[PDB]
Amino acid sequence: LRQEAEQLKNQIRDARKACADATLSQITNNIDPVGRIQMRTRRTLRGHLAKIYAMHWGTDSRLLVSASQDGKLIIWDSYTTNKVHAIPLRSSWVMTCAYAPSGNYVACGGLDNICSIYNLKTREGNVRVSRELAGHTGYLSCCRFLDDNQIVTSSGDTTCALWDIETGQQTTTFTGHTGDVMSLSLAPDTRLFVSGACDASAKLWDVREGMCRQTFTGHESDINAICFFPNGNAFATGSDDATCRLFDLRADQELMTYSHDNIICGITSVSFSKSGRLLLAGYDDFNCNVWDALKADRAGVLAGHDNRVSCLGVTDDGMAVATGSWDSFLKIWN
Amino acid sequence: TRFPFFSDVKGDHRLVLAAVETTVLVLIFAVSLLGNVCALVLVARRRRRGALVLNLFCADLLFISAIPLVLAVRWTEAWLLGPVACHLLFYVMTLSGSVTILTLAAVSLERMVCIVHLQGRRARAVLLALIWGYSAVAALPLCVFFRVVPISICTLIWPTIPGEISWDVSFVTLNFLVPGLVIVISYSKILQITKASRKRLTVSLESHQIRVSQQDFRLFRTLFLLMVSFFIMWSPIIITILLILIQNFKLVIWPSLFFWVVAFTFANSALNPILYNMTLCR
Amino acid sequence: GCTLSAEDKAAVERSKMIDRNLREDGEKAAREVKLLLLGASGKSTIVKQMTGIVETHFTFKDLHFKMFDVGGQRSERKKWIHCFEGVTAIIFCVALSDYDLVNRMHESMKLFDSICNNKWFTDTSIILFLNKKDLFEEKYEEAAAYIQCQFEDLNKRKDTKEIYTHFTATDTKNVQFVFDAVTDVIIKNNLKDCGLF
Amino acid sequence: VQLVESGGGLVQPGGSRKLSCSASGFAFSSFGMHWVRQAPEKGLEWVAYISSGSGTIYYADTVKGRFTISRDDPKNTLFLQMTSLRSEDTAMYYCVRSIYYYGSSPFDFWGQGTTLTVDIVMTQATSSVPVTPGESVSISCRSSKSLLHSNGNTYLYWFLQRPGQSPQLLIYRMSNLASGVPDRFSGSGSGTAFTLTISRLEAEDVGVYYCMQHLEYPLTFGAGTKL
Amino acid sequence: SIAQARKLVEQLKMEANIDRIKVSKAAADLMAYCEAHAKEDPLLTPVPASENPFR
Ligand SMILES: CC/C=C\C/C=C\C/C=C\C/C=C\C/C=C\CCCC(=O)O
Repeated sequence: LRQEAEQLKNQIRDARKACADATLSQITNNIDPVGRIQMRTRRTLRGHLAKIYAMHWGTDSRLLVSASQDGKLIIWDSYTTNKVHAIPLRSSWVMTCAYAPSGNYVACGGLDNICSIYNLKTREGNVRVSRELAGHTGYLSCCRFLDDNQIVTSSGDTTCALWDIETGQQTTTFTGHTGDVMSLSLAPDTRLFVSGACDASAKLWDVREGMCRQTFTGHESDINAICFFPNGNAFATGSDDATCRLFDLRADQELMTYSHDNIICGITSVSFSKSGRLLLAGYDDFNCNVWDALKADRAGVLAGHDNRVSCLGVTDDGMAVATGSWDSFLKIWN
Repeated sequence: TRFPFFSDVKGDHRLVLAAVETTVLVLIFAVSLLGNVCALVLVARRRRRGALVLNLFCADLLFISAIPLVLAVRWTEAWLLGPVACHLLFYVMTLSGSVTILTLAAVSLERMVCIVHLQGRRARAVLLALIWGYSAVAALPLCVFFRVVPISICTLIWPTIPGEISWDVSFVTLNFLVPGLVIVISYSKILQITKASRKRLTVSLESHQIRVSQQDFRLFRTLFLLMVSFFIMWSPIIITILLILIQNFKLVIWPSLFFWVVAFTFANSALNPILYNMTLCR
Repeated sequence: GCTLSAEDKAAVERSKMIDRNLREDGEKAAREVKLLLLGASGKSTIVKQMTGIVETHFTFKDLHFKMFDVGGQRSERKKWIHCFEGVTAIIFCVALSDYDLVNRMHESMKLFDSICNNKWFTDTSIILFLNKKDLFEEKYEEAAAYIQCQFEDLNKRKDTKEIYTHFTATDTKNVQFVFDAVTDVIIKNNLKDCGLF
Repeated sequence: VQLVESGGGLVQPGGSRKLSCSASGFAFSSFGMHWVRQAPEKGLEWVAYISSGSGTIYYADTVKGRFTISRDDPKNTLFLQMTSLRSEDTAMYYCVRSIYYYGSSPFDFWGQGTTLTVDIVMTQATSSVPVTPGESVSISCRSSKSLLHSNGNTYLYWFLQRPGQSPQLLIYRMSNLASGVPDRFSGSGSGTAFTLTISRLEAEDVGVYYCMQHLEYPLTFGAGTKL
Repeated sequence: SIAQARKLVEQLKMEANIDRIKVSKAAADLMAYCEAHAKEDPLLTPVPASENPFR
């Protein structure tokens, strides 16, 4: 009956408690603090006329794609603040965007339950739709390219699906969440990915096998953002209860919590740095926060914006940080 | 037979009489400077985040720029400073005032046009450049004939009697009556549109309708105050201009009258920040 | 700038053309009137005369209207309702023939309290529709005034928004009333933009 | 993607003649268009240029004033108006499409060509090289000044013109390889001296090779190396 | 419902079959990566302005 499930859930907690010998508070005591760090808006990206919910950095750390409610995808240069491309979307209700690792495609999705892939390099000189993905009952919230012809999508129907662009059909379907799935993050080796849901829980998936490896709890509110550590052995979680925390895949625990009494708003986007000792979180009180990510102490504030910060992103070389917001502006910090 | 602008032999209690003028001028200058700097910086932001008033808040600052020279001229008899200053001191005032009036009229016209065509940058830019371009072409007769007769009193001397009166009528009509008629017509049309729309909507419905009276009263009070504020403190300068014209043609003008009127017109630069950008709570 | 090459100048020209196209599209997108349709409840009857997000298009007196139906989104509204922050008006449909049954009236008032006092639709007006009138006639004016006032009082921010109420007026009134409410909302919006209030 | 040209023929000197190019198969409204002519003697000469939005127009300092370039984006047609033709205007005229953003290929496609019968210096010391297939060849050309801009871009382009065929882009910005070109070709250089290296030469590599600079207008071509 | 319960308990048993390691070792391995990559962080350590593409 259901007694075995309760006993197994109790014993997995007992096994979890048998490994927590030292939390991530006493291990890092002799380490020098980062200290106060200041970033200035090197570039401001104007051209959007509505709320921005998603931005993605290119692989070359120069190009950038952003989405907004005006039915527009804009590709920026970010060095000379030019606009490489402007892609009009059929559905103006978009909440996610992606950039292919090869630089040949971009993806978008939202309330229309449709993931669209656009070809950026055609002989005709214009960007056109290459494939449309259908099969999600709920609205899509995140999409990330695995390779040139493989994408993973997260929707609001408590499911995650692995697609094949060539045939336009679901290759693998990931099920097991009891709430709306909000965020996705791909591992550096592109063999695993983590998923955040509105059931206050996140779990690790396997792309090849197609089944969940482990699940992580601890939050008491819906998860909004997720991202791995650069080494791929850890990931950070953002939720609406003003708390960010870090989980370890090998330890299957929660390491440190990044919270403060002055903050009561929710976290919308998170992102690490190149070395991993700088976690950046976008909050709902109109300013980003910069965290030590190893001592749970704030070390910077990005207060340039005048509305809710919705998306964050660092470059692959770590040279800059791009943030979007609900005031239709993107700012490059360095 | 020369009218001594900004110059009188006060005598008597010179300390108190000049002290009152100095206090009034200093207070007006300081409050106008503060109001306009804090009403221009807080409109720079609005142009920074999304989208005819910056021109007003710069024109009245240019207006109060002249206050330091008037305060110096009020002391030490009549016009110790050189003829170079006299040529441009009245030009800057007659330019800033005309630009202010034209800016008020244009703001009213654009407010009316925005709600008869419900909900470019170059058009507004060239319109502003034009208002200045006309006011600078029209206020030249003040700078050109402003000679300094020998005590020496700096009085404008006009070559011909028809020339004296023609510029006066051409500068009162196209600078006070046409802008005033435009502002009155625009705000009357705004009120008509609002009242008609609300009657049309309230033909079909309830005890909170008395709360619509508060809402309508607000707009009407605001529009009435903003209409009559243009006439209360821009009419005295016009009536003093005609009074000068009348006394040049024909029977007396109070010696220090002109300075006090100048002061009441100078109050425009302090006030317009409040009546056109009153958004802030305090 | 003299420090640019020829290709950089051509790229800047392309970026300027893109900017011009974006402005010329946003200008045309600012003349759409954005309506969000909600209910529980006769919404089909309200749309009859004139998968994800549903839409509808219709023209009345040179105004182009967008309606959105959210009945097909079987998810919690706390995640995607902020996308509609900025609509001209919110249409709400309530059927009067549910006062004595098990009670849809309490659910309707709870939904109204949740949507009218929502932290995002603080400045968005609510167009309120009593759909059922013939069925409600069976088991009058005092009761209708009571229900109207009862639905009206839930407005917590009683100053920044107005709740226009109709009594659908079987034919053709439904559109005209929405046109009058949209015109009034646009007019009062401009006074806020210009500061005339 | 196909450009068809018309307007050529025989014209008496001192007259006028209009050339038209009909674009088809691509978004002509987002491409800038050049005109490049070729005399019966081996060589290339840039003539004119019109921007994507018709806001920028350039000419070479030899036909400026008497030549007019225009486009009609509704009709997808490019025009070149030529007046007072001299005896030195006998050339084979080509239409070249161009798009300019970060990472684009500005000289990828050339037209079929039309015939009419009536500054930085790029030099190519080599004129002809006898060679057999399967042997690697190196083609090098020098520049009057350094082509490396401060932003890191070396504006050098490479073109191959097979006999009885239109020129084709191979290397753009002196490093990158054009699409549809086998990886046998490779480009290299440093500031002033540049070289083009071809490995495993095949029977389709015969032709004339030109190196073109794009640092500043007017664009200048090389002499041409025959293989 | 019984099939769903059986699938859930099988999935949870598979999730409970993975071994764990000491949290101290995981923290040490996490901090070693940060200690060995601090030189190439343009945000943790400011870059010279000459090598800054965002001047
Ligand atoms: C319509 C704007 C009127 C005045 C500009 C605003 C403030 C400046 C006030 C007065 C201008 C200075 C001196 C008066 C100028 C001419 C008066 C004597 C000329 C005359 O009427 O014959």
